[PDB]
Amino acid sequence: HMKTLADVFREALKEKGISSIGTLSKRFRKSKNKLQDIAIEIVHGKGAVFRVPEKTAVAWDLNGNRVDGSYYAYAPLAMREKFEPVLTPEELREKLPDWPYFIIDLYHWDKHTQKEKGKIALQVNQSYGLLRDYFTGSELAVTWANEEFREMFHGPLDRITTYGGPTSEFLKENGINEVVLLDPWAEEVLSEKDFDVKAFIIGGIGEELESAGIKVRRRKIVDRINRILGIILKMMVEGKSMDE
Repeated sequence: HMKTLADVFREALKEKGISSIGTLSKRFRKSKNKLQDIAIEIVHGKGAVFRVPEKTAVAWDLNGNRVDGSYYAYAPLAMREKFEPVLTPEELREKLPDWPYFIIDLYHWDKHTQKEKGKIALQVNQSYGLLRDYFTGSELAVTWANEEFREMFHGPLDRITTYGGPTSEFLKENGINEVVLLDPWAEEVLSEKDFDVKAFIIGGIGEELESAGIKVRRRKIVDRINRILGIILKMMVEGKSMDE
């Protein structure tokens, strides 16, 4: 039921009458979802879709299938002054739906060993990788972000949401008064009825939030932060039951 970035990008292209798109930067070789990867570059301001004077050597239709070349192609903004812009970073941003935040809370960080800190940092990087395959990647939010985590984290800090303060203040800054807290000892299993909530806390407390005025839905999954997230995204986006 929930749209992906590629769905939003496809519908934006279809709305403008564009049936296939090529690329001028060779940075998309070995790509599972071409439209998702193109949309990611655009939504982060790296380039746009342009009309080009000559047909590309190859293109992909709106289903991602390789077709003959197109008169429309992605290019970086470093090649902007030449061609007609057709789908800009600004146009695509305005069509994004209000996707939920996925929060990794880093209070308790200084309580882990150095090996466990490394495992956490890797899992947060893998969680960003998942979210940039479905949404923009900016839905990943790390609260209580410290410099040690930033040194250990090897992903793009400019694309994930990082917050120096507590989870409750991050939520209040963003007008979120109700969250799902992934808890393995919760009595209620996560279900489709929980997918209207605007934030999911997937890593890292519940009492802390509730004393701060946040409604907390304790929900369990039937482990690694990125595994948890991947299960949630398959439920929300692909409509799959938890058995997947």
